[PDB]
Amino acid sequence: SGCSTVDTVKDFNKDNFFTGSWYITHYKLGDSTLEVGDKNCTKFLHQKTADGKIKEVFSNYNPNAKTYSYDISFAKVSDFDGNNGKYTAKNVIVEKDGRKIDERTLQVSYIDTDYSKYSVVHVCDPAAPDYYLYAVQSRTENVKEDVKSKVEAALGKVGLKLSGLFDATTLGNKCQYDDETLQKLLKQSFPNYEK
Ligand SMILES: NCCc1c[nH]c2ccccc12
Repeated sequence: SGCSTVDTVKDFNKDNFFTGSWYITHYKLGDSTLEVGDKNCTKFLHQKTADGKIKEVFSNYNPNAKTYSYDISFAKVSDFDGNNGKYTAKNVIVEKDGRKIDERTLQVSYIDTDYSKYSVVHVCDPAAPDYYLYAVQSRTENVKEDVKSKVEAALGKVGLKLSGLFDATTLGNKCQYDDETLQKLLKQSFPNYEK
């Protein structure tokens, strides 16, 4: 039952983490074998402002269907678990123009990160525990060769191996990212969630 609890990064430096963008390079979604509809290229853009708001905008592109989906996580600094890389966010699935399609609560747990290259995350919805995500994330489109070992270890903690995830860098050539929508939605106002 429920979302798994996983150990997370101690002394999480929010300032150094929530800036710039991330590419999702590898991931396991749920228990069943992955269908092509859930094989995507995801890039996200995020920020922490002085008011203490954290905002994270995702572009998810499915090469098989050649379609995009977008979602946004909203959180506040006081939603974090002390000094650890663990927090709850309201995540809103939205149209390109920001119109709300659906919303959910996501418990986020950062297993590890070096801030400037890679992070390893577990994301889960308490209302839909069957939807859980283990993700490898990079500051570049591919994982830097010199941190592969660090990523492998992090996945070790949670009973996983890289070759055990879907490698999104296999989509590779067909991958694309809606950078302009990312930038636009990040700056756009959402008074219903930014409160
Ligand atoms: N965009 C919804 C799932 C997701 C992927 N990576 C994340 C990092 C933090 C929060 C959610 C996520």
